Amino acid sequence: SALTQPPSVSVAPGQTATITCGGNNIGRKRVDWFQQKPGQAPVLVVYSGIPERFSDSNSGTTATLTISRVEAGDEADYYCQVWDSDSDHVVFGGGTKLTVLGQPKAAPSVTLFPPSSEELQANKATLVCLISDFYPGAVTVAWKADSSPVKAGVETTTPSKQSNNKYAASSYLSLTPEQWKSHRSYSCQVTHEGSTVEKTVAPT
Amino acid sequence: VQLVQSGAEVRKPGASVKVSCKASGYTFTDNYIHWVRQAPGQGLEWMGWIHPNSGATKYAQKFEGWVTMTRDTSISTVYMELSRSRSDDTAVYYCARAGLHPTTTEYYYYGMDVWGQGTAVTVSSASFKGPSVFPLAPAALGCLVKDYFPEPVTVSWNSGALTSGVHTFPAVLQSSGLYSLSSVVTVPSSSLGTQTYICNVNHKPSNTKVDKKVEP
Repeated sequence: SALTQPPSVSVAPGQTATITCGGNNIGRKRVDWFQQKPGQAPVLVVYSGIPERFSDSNSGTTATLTISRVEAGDEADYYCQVWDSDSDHVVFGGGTKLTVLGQPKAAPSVTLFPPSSEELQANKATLVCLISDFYPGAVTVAWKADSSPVKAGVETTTPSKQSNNKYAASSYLSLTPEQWKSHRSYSCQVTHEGSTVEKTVAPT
Repeated sequence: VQLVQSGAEVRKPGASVKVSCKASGYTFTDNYIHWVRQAPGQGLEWMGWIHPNSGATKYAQKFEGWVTMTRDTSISTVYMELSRSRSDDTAVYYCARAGLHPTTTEYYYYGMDVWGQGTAVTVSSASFKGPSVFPLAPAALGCLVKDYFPEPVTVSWNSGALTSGVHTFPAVLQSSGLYSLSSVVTVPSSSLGTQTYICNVNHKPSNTKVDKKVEP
């Protein structure tokens, strides 16, 4: 009474993507397939001659949707469902994050701002590390202060894509004002694909 | 045929939410209507269906007892309220219609073909708060809207005059339950002192809009 679906799948454009939905005794059942582009509601997929990119195929044990000639507009999550006549549950799949790796790498530009002067009048401090125009998505961010890493209060965003179709994220480091004026300098050690960019600020 | 759900919902634990699904373009009593629920950044999960003609209810295993699915027929709409919500019920709820007709006589279950917009319901124990906007001095400028709820704050620069380098970021929800976001706009270094930039953070739910200025 369960359906297995792989978590991630990466396919180059124009190639062939093969998503699997593993069940049991699913030969008689016809598994519907869905496509949920991020944000929007999932749209039910519907299948020389008339060329067909999507082909819904089932084979008794594991039914696999095959995407042919992968386009950039196919990058989305794909789900499978079926009616369990035995238990009367419509069982959804885990969803497969189809990632189209056609875009090339791009080093992340990092912008860092110190605590605002008006912040400190409220007896609170908040630094801000801004990583923009990164790619693909790895942005391990580490906070070092006065030549020592600071992990207390560091809060970082989960990466989310942007209008330019490059992924950008942000990281905040709440601090006490007396501590912020004590140290000599701070740094946002952001690591990306093995390469690390670092910006430094100081209490002026 | 298109389905229209209710507006976005933001309620504290203990308050009830009601998501209405309106159906237009077919004989309302024709086919079933299911209610798939999507958690924040997770997979779809079934909640159950309701036949608008007979009015019967078939609930999922973990959604029984606290989820009541009604029907109206007169207004041709379907509901799915959850009395006494909880902090783990924050999710985007979807209604769907079983419009797909079976391709075989062996498995006569109509598949979901028409899907609603998706009413993003947010349930959390935090109280409403207004964003305190601070200026981020410098090339790149910046702004900081700190500790606010509920989403969204709409940030633009110079009352819409500037769109070149603005990159208002995504909010980073803190442990306290209050969101926080920043907006940066790269302006030429020669212009500082010859141009005034103003954050236009506007937060409708807290009725707080402030046009704070970024200055060196």
